[PDB]
Amino acid sequence: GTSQWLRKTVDSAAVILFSKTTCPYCKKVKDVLAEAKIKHATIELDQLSNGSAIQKCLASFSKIETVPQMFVRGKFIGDSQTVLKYYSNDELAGIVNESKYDYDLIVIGGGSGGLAAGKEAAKYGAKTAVLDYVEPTPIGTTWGLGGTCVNVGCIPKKLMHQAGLLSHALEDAEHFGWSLDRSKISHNWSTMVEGVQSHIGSLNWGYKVALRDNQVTYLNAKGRLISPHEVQITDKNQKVSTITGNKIILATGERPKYPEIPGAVEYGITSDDLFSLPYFPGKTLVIGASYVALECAGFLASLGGDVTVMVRSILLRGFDQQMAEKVGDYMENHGVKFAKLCVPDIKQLKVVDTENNKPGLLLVKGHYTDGKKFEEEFETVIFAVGREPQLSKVLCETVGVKLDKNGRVVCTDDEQTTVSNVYAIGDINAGKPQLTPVAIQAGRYLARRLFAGATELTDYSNVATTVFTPLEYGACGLSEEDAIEKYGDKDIEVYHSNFKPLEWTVAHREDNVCYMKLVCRKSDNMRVLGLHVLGPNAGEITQGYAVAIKMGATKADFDRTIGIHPTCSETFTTLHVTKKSGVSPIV
Amino acid sequence: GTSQWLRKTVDSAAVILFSKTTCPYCKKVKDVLAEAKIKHATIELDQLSNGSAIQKCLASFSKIETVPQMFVRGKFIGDSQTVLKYYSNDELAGIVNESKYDYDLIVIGGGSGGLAAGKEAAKYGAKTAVLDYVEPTPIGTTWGLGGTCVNVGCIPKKLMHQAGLLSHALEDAEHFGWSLDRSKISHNWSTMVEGVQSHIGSLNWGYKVALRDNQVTYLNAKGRLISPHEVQITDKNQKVSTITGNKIILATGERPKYPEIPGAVEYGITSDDLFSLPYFPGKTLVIGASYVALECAGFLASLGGDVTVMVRSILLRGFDQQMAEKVGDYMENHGVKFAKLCVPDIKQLKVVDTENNKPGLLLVKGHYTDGKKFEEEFETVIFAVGREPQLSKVLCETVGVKLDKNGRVVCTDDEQTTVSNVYAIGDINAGKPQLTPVAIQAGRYLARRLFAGATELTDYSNVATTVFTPLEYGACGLSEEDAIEKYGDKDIEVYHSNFKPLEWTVAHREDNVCYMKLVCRKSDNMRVLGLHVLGPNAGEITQGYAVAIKMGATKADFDRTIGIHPTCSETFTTLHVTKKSGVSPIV
Ligand SMILES: Cc1cc2nc3c(=O)[nH]c(=O)nc-3n(C[C@H](O)[C@H](O)[C@H](O)COP(=O)(O)OP(=O)(O)OC[C@H]3O[C@@H](n4cnc5c(N)ncnc54)[C@H](O)[C@@H]3O)c2cc1C
Ligand SMILES: Cc1cc2nc3c(=O)[nH]c(=O)nc-3n(C[C@H](O)[C@H](O)[C@H](O)COP(=O)(O)OP(=O)(O)OC[C@H]3O[C@@H](n4cnc5c(N)ncnc54)[C@H](O)[C@@H]3O)c2cc1C
Ligand SMILES: Cn1nccc1C(=O)NCc1cccs1
Ligand SMILES: Cn1nccc1C(=O)NCc1cccs1
Ligand SMILES: Cn1nccc1C(=O)NCc1cccs1
Ligand SMILES: Cn1nccc1C(=O)NCc1cccs1
Repeated sequence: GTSQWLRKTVDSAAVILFSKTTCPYCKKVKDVLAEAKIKHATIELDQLSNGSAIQKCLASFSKIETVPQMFVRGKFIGDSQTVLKYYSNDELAGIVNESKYDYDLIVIGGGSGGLAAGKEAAKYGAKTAVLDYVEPTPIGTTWGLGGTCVNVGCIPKKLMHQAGLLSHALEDAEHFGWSLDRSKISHNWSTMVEGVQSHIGSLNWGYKVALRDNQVTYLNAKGRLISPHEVQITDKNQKVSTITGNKIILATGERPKYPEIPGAVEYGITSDDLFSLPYFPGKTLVIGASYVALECAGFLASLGGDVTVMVRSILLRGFDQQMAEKVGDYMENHGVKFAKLCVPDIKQLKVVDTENNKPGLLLVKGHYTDGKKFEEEFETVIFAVGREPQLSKVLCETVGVKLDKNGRVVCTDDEQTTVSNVYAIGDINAGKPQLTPVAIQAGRYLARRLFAGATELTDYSNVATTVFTPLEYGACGLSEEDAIEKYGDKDIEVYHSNFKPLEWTVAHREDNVCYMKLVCRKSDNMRVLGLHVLGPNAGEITQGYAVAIKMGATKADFDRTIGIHPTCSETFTTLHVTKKSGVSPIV
Repeated sequence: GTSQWLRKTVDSAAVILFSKTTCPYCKKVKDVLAEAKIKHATIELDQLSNGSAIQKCLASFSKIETVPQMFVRGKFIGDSQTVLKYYSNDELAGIVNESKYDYDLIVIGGGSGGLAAGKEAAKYGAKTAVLDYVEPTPIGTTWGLGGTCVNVGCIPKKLMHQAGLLSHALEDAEHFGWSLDRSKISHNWSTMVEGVQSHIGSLNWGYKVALRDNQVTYLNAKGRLISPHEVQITDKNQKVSTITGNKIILATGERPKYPEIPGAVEYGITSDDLFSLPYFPGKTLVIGASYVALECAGFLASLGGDVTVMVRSILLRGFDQQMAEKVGDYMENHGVKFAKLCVPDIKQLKVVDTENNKPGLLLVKGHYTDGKKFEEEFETVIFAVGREPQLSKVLCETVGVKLDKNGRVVCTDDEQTTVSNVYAIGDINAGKPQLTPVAIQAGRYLARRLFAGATELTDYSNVATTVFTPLEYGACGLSEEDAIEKYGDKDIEVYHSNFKPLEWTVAHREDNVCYMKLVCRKSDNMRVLGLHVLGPNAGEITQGYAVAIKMGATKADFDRTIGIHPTCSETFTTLHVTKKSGVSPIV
């Protein structure tokens, strides 16, 4: 119980001090450690309900039951007198740096999860290295430190979404009294990309400064785990060497897939290339139906592009399908064309004009599910048909780390793999939501358990999401069809309503396109199982409700809470029309 | 408790049917009442906890313990045979329509609370009248049905706020690649007012249609309660008559105050006049420091006005003063001038030019709090120095309804006045938050208790707010200073952080102006006592957290909930810097 926790804490902490808030001897040790610039974890036994028991259990390691007690990498170092002896004799530095390994922690992968984990571990005195390398895309695209979200993901895509949203802000402004003429205004792609890339570059730099300031070793090198404690590194001159670490965190993420058809790799691109592309894509085909495919098609259309989406079966597989259809219907009414039930079988007509900064030209041939043919010309073809890890590049099979059928790492609920000192976080952790805030929380909480004696786990249930399509879609919890599957139709009640943002009235926008619903369980006091909203600022709307759902909110909790007026979100506080009543949700 | 409840429900309901969902005899009576277009409340006993005990208590009125049983204004009417007997003999309509009074409910005042109460009561078969009259402002301004929020409050001010926000959207668009030149674009006040007023006109019409479709009598007439059941009405020709009603709801609201100084009434205006003003205000002085004053000064500055605010002492008295100061400093850096610690002692230099649609010119004289004098010319002067009811207009003193020292109605926790059949809701209910969603909930919940046997009360605690200044300010719960006063500084912990919206990066806006904090009580599991946020879309951010605070959220509930990325709201899910630690909150 307590004895198994304390044994795990002492064995894996790099430098840790067992202490009491009221002890002047403990303050003296803390003061010396800060002078020497020795970072460490601290456990204050008068803050724990069973601190009395823990302090007796410490004697099993040190043969004493007093505070303070200092440990380094599993070894009792001393009490107050002994630590001060080592300091005044100039022996303490060499003691706190003694290790069987080069590093207490090696993180393979410098993205959302890996950077968060490495910074948190270094705070408690773990000597840490972060490895990051970006394998170039087929056309040669590469980028800096920070991972998929920072460089080719959430950050550039929401900036480009905002450039798209501003098109409708320019339109609205005339109705609110401003003198501009929207039909006379055009968009400059390269000016936008330059501004987006300048911000990304400031993030690349900020991460390198943060690692430097936390005393983390950053290696721009590709890592491969060749045994439980050995990592082979290849640098930018193909120099190969080996470094060793006590704990290993795998955090290498995923990359886009291509279909196995002629011309796909040679002549199409992916999201990896889009966010730094030097020319406007022009007339564009997006192949796929994920949130990546629809978000990219959406902003390209708002920026004035001629955009088509090729859909194999359905939009947004895995999300609530009533909401997915409403998302696509809005896109189609606002200029995005859809080739439904269709797959591709890519021919090059013109090479990309790198001189004049212009796209090439491609012939796309495909077929509909009934066998009819598809054939049309496009300037750019973007593939958004899923993402995958490539761990047979990071991980020698002899190490013994178990992978599932999709190539992701099978982990315990505390991120441990089948090898005791090796852990995995982020998109490569099998079965977990693949989101930046999840990877960050997992990485921070893991570092605290390894190096500061924490026990708290990451909670992966009911994590909210937002799809940043031209009209945004926020969700938290089950889809309506998943709720009915799990509990049966007779135990599910759905409250819903259309709404119109007040901002849309003077601007003469649509009356009954925005929509929201709560999916509830009758036999469990009308517990809210899932929340869904389509409208502007849907991520801001959804976030706060995610705390209430974590807390077990019921329909009655929504009813008794008062709305803020005038807002979109307040419509959730007065819902009353059920789907089983058959009454229209229009307002 | 069961027997005194049923007594109160039967005496109060206009038409009510006690029923069971499984009974075909009940179904037959429902369809007869529907065919007859007789509206009524229904109590399904096979869905209540103590439904078996109520069924037996019904015999004290009807001498039967069986179901269905229908009652009209306190009298038992009959079972299934007896009701069809009345229907077959064409006796039913005369029975359901017999009453001592003209109406079951008279609502005095057709604003946010009054219209909501009237429509909900009519749902249960209560014969209802709604009286509304708008007394003109000193310069003669008047408007249509719907109250302060609809015509001269939340709706027009947030539309005008949006027109102001679009000026900075026009500025941002250049940085995101759009080809306009903000510096050559101007704003037309009269075009914006026409769009705003056309939307308000559609709401006036919608409310009249809604009342007609619910069989509610709408009288555009001034009402005066002269006895507990008698309302004297004066129509548009000052024809005076009297109508009678069983229950009365006072819902007459407030109007702006003027200071007691020369020239104020003659030459100044209030928010009542601003939202339909036919000329641009020009160089404007706003006198006051309430959320009304700051919201109005805010959008006038963003439209291009030369705007000054004259402040007697502090901004936003009653709100968290750290947050109020941040609100005002942002406004001062973005064009609003402030005349601090200053009060007015108004002279007319030019009369308003109603023909050429031009403002007049005024000389304002005042003094600062030490002794220096204030003297400057303005084209428009706006007073926002509080609001008050004038219930002497509405309520004869002899009726016996107790008012407080401010002229508001003293009520019980179920809105009852000191006269048993008279109730008050909305801004005139003493001590309650003066907000439109509060008035709507109160009115709806009260109507259900009067006419459908409901017991649920309106919960007035922890009601969230938003101030729609140029940078918006949302809050739910206690200010920091009120928490410290209530519990003591050692029992309060405050977590806080600056943030920067992602949308502001490419647009080159400010790094550390947006700000958020959680005020928590240490000795109660670090319960969240109050939430505060300064930033864009603050009302959408705050709303969802109000449900969590209503359910008693702690800091650990915020910690275990995962963020949505990229949003402003997600910063609440990872707060960690305490005020007590002294660490900087900047990003
Ligand atoms: C277009 C797009 C949009 C997205 N939008 C959002 C959004 O709005 N919100 C959201 O929450 N999520 C979004 N995501 C998902 C988000 O990007 C991921 O969930 C997140 O980046 C996962 O972080 P990670 O640490 O697991 O991996 P990554 O961020 O992918 O980091 C892994 C890093 O390790 C490097 N690496 C790989 N192999 C090696 C090796 N052998 N040695 C060294 N380094 C190596 C990789 O090059 C990379 O730099 C989006 C993703 C995409 C593609
Ligand atoms: C500028 C401004 C901005 C505001 N912004 C917001 C906001 O963003 N959010 C928010 O929640 N609240 C806001 N409010 C507050 C909101 O308007 C009020 O809380 C709400 O309107 C109160 O509703 P009510 O039913 O109590 O009264 P009202 O809506 O004022 O309705 C009362 C009606 O009764 C009429 N009446 C008066 N006497 C008589 C009589 N003798 N006979 C017949 N009829 C009579 C009045 O003319 C009026 O039409 C704002 C207020 C102002 C002034
Ligand atoms: C069975 N399994 N599948 C994946 C991960 C595991 C597991 O139990 N790992 C925990 C360990 C403790 C010691 C060494 S590994
Ligand atoms: C008041 N309330 N709290 C919870 C559910 C309800 C409710 O019945 N809403 C009524 C209407 C909302 C919008 C138009 S009518
Ligand atoms: C009149 N009445 N009938 C039953 C209950 C009441 C009542 O308490 N009225 C409200 C009050 C306001 C101030 C003091 S009491
Ligand atoms: C991870 N977490 N969950 C709850 C509170 C925290 C925390 O300590 N936040 C760390 C940082 C936030 C922003 C920059 S560093």
